Amino acid sequence: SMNLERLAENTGEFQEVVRAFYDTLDAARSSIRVVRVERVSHPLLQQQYELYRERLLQRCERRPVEQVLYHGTTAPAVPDICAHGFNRSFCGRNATVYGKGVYFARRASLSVQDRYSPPNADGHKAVFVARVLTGDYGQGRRGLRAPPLRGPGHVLLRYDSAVDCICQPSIFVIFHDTQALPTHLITCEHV
Ligand SMILES: C[C@]1(c2nc3cccc(C(N)=O)c3[nH]2)CCCN1
Repeated sequence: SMNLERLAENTGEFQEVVRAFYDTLDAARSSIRVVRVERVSHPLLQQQYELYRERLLQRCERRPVEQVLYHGTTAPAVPDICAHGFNRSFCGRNATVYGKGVYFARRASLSVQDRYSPPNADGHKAVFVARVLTGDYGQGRRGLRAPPLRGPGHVLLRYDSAVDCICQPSIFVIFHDTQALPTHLITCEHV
């Protein structure tokens, strides 16, 4: 099993991944076309992620502890994410407004913007689909190196993730190597 393989279009899995992507494209639904879908395989990261998930299901209060989220990226960054997973140390110096972590969107309409998934010379855009252990979340801010502090009224000292808004979150920020698993890569383009 190779790290990146084309997903056959005669499968229920292909139809389900494409339907969830279109369901959260909002105003961009009629201007985006799917070119192909690929399955990501990283056996060591998947096994380490599943152990973290089991621990969170036993400890965490909020349900669900896991969410399916989107991550737009550049064409040259694709092989490194497939081979090693997501890495907060490569966040860069620009626009880390909710901390030095890896950023995920609840809605495909955010990650499909050219500022997050810029097209290559052939017009193709890269958007990963990932299983993310969001658990209990707190407010994100610039300079965070780990999730924010819980404060008084809690035994645990830090949250599991950071967000843009604590009431209706649209962006989640992750600060641990085994807390997000890339499962699919959607290649898309402007109609
Ligand atoms: C600009 C930055 C980023 N912010 C995002 C907010 C929502 C979605 C994504 C995404 N990639 O789909 C974001 N990426 C932060 C540090 C380097 N990437």
